[PDB]
Amino acid sequence: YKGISLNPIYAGSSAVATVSENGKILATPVLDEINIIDLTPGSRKILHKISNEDEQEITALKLTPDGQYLTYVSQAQLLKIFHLKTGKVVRSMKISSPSYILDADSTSTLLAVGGTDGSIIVVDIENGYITHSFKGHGGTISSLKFYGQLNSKIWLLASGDTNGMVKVWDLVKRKCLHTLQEHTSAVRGLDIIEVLNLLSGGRDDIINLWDFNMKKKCKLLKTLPVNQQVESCGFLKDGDGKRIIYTAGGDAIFQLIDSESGSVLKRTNKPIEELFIIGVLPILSNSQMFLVLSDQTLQLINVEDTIQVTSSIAGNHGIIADMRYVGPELNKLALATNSPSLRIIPVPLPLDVEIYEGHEDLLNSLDATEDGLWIATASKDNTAIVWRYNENSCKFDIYAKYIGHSAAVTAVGLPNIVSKGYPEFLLTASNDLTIKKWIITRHAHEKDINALSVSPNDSIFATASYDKTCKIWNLENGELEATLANHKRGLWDVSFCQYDKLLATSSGDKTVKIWSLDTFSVMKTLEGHTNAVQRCSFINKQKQLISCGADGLIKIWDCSSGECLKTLDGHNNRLWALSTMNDGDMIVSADADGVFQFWKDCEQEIEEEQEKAKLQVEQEQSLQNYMSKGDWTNAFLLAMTLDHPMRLFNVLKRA
Amino acid sequence: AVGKNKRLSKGKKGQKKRVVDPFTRKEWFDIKAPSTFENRNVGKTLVNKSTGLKSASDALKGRVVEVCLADLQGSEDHSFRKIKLRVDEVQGKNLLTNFHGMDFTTDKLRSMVRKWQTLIEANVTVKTSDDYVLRIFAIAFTRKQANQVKRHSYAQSSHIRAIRKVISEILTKEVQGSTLAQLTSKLIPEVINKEIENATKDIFPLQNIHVRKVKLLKQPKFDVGALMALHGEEKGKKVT
Amino acid sequence: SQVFGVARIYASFNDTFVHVTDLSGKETIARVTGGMKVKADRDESSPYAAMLAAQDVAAKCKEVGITAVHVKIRATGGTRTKTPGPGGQAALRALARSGLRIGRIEDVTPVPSDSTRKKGGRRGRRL
Amino acid sequence: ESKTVVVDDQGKPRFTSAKFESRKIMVPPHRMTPLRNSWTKIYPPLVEHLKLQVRMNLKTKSVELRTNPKFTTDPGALQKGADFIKAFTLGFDLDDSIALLRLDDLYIETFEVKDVKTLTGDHLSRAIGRIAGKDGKTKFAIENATRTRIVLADSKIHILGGFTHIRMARESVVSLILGSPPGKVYGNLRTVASRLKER
Amino acid sequence: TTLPGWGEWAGAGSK
Amino acid sequence: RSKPKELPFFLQLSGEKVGDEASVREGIHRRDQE
Repeated sequence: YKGISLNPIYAGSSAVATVSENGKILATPVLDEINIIDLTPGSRKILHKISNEDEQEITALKLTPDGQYLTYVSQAQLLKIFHLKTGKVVRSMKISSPSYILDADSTSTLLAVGGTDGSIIVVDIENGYITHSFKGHGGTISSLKFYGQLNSKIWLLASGDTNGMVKVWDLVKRKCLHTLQEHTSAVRGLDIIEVLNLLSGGRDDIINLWDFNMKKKCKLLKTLPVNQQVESCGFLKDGDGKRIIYTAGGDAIFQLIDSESGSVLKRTNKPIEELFIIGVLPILSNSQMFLVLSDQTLQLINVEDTIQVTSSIAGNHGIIADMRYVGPELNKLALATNSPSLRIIPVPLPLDVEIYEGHEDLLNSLDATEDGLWIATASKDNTAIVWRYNENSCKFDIYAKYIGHSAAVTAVGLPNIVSKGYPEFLLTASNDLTIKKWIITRHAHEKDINALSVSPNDSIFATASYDKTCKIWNLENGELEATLANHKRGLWDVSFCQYDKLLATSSGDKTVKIWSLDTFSVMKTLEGHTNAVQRCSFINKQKQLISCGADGLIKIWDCSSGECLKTLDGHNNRLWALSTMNDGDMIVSADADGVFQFWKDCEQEIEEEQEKAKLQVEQEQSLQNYMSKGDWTNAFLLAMTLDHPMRLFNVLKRA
Repeated sequence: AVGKNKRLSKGKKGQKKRVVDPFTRKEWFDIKAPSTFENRNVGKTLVNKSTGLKSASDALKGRVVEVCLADLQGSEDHSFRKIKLRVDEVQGKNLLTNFHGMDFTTDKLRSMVRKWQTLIEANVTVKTSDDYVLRIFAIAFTRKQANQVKRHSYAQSSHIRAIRKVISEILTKEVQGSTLAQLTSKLIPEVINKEIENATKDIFPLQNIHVRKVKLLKQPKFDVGALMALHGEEKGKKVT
Repeated sequence: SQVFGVARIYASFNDTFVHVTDLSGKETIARVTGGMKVKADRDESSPYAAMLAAQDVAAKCKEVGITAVHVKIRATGGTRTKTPGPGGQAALRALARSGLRIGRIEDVTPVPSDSTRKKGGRRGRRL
Repeated sequence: ESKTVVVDDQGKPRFTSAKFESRKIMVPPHRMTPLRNSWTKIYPPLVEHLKLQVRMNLKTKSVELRTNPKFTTDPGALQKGADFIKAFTLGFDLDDSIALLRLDDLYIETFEVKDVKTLTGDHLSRAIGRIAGKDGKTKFAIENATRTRIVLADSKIHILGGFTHIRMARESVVSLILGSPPGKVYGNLRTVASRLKER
Repeated sequence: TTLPGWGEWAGAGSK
Repeated sequence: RSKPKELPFFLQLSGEKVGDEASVREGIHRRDQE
């Protein structure tokens, strides 16, 4: 089978990705690697991943405003500076202190690192030698800031202490110019603005402004409060007169406020997501911003009381509960993750995500229509919201909503929708036995209900659970038809065979049972797995039934056979989300990891087998006719290609 | 174990994404001992957040810290000693603290335990002049004489009960005569056990006479002014 | 100067808990497990598990920014053994080699003065 | 270091380049007597190969070890010396405590007869005589088999050595405590010594 | 029988 | 056919020679001669 793997981009380590001044570039830390991606409109690709050591994780990394170097500190107290052109590390040297803040100048010659011990260093970039070391304050640094003019002879250095003090140094004098104690918390945001004036964001409430001179002339220009914990801050020239102040603060709120007045001028949005904006990557020339967010996401922003976001990209789809196919074109993918938003990805490189937040808790379960436009997302919140998507311009409508029962709706199922697209009913299942069926209500499973299954003819419904029993009933009523009543240790998954008209049960142990809908009996039993199948799926061909597996693998058998046909082992740890496109019969699998794989059979292997056998036949007959006629050159060529030593030696004898 | 052959259970069916940012939402708070100690500035604690000042206050009032007198007073002779305190009041990243209890270390107790002598314990129950209900555990050992030819040093139960009564009298008298901070100052230079030693000097030669443990049982009503006094007012910064 | 942590190390017979807390034991800094460290069921009491655990919690401790630490081991206690383990010694060596400034080591194991009957029986508990 | 900026091409600036720790360990006097007796060979392995300051307060019956930062930059050495003195004070011999200093994977386990199976008085006496064997012969057999070292106190039993070695020795001595006859002990002993010699 | 040790700090640094 | 014919203090042992079969299952001089 062909298999296409997609990997998590911004995963694992909590180190902010860096870009250059151009937007066609980015570099993310996964748990041990820094994967660098060229970010073009459309042609977003990957250059290369760097694989220094899987033991240590990258503490921090920095990419200069030109795509020329990557300077990164791993877990060990040492920096590695990396040439981007050659794709090779330039230098590496230790620092004896875990660094956390890396500030490069706009010019690509000078960089500074600062960590926890209090001492920081400024180092040259083109030659990795420390220009000078500042002992700094007696506190863990939280932010750095430069003042880079291209043609001048003075550069500045502001430190953000964990204490409420900024130490502005000289660099051509290597002298602490001023020490301004104003905050009560760590200075997370820093900014140096041209005349001098100064800005400093302390995480408690504060955005300080300082009138400043190289001499002793420094006082408080102003101080600004924000209704959040400020994570980063700075200036923007839009509004040349009222030089606006941008503030990326904890509740994922990126405000634009005035310098002259304390009033806000422009907020972005109030996210239902309770996600910390882990920073902003400004451009300040393209009026573009990259709001990097603790759900490993980035927000393209254009700047001129809400901000219309320019774009949204993900860098991770970490833990995925379920995969679904969206669109009559079947190109979008519904991602039921452990996040309170259905994630839409496209089927193909960094793929932008489309997040739909309908509830505040994670998507417990998912179902969708074969004909596209209707979705049903059930949360760990007690809601089960049924959605219109429209195959035109990407609208998401959550007009349909079920308050349901008073428990976590662990499952939602739909057999068929009317041609009006008017949802008739949904079957909602919970962690407890508050299972019901809600139009646009039974009690069977003592243990937790594990799975649903829809009969495609809108006839019957079968449900697996942990108490080794599945229930089959009529869809229109709540009257129970029958019970599959037995297994060893539980049941994980059920699936209806429509062209075969059967039932499949991934059990709680390492096996699967096939049930005839006629006899209500064990039609077949399938073994061969190790720990937990958790997903028994029907192939589009309705012969090669698939089982995923929590050991991290895939194993497939013909339904009529009972012997496992093939086995794929792409994922590492587990395997949770499993789906299949039918028109192109493509198996799609997602583990607990952020890695993913497409799969598809091809009979071209059989075609090529026929062709190579044909070619063997033809050249064999050519060799035999040569053994008749002569042309011992061509005969010997054929004998070498055929590895026929007797005939070859005969050719040599004749020659 | 999280191995691939670790057999799956119910367990991590539904989990979450590590986005809480605990060490950024948390806040360090320096606790500080009463004025009876040398190094009052010892130890900073982390408050979970800052939006709930109420939560900060109740958590810091529920904090029961412990320290040793060695690191408290710079004299590492009192490494075996250990006390518990509790932050009673807060003031702008600085937290007033007050005494709560006392004990030794188990290895000290074990080393003091020997095989050829008798251990006596006194467990008195008392209330101070500061109305702090308290329970005191003290211990001592039956040493031998310099002239002792005997392998052991064992005394009569009459001596045991007499010395017990003597000790408990000493404790009750001294505590009822004392207040809380006065008891702490008495507690510091081990003078009380020396007093008991000079009292029991006529009955029997003893050794390793030590107050083992202190148990706060009840505390009286709240007095922030008294706490500020025993520890040793504030304007703002004109934010605009 | 320095800032101190509370390195409570439970040395279980078939497990290792390396939990660090802040002052008063309330702000729980980190917590880790031997089997989680090395994903095996025999090796949940492994000195190697102790090594990797101490390295990782030292990484977290230097991450939050705590430099010095008082470390308090604790055995099983109860009616069981009250002597900490070779996993505890391994973890102690590994954290000392991690280099967090050790202020003071303690063995705070819950010792019964006078307990109840154990689950052993009249002939013995194990083997 | 003087301070002057060099403006390179493209206006780029150019510069040029510019704790003790201690541990304390008590000692009981019955262990202090051979400590005083053979103190002379104790410090030469450590002060020379580990560079660790030693003091011994006979006033406090303890030994102090201080790492100097310039004289010593070795993280686990103070810890290793602490393990060394712990093993000796627990009752192990000088050479095996030095062996613990040579290696780093030598580990100690102590346990009690009342922790495994509580016994009383003369039953405990007969059990100690059993687990000792005639003139420590069985103890020597265990030590030679598991390549472990054993210290037999009143109830505290200390076993030094490798992890699975002291594990096997623990299983064996648990059998002895529970009442195993020494012949079947010897059978299992040569069995486990056979597989351990084969590995 | 002069014993570094019991008397004062016996170490590689000083005495 | 005629040429004539003819300790460290801190030892280094591995997890099989010592009993660290945990590290064995998790397993992960000619230069000096030259």
